[PDB]
Amino acid sequence: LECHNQQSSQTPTTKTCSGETNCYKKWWSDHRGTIIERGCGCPKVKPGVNLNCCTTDRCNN
Repeated sequence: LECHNQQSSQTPTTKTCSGETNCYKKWWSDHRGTIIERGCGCPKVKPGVNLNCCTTDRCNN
């Protein structure tokens, strides 16, 4: 499984997961706007964070 792992609006990058069967994208806003974190797995998040856990290559851009 290949998942995006770049932050926010950075040029996209991916990593090849080593066991995981989800990718994730998590996002919320601060005083500057939207922050995005991306990687392998499907983590628990703090309430009020937006989360996508998806199951296909590069699904979390």
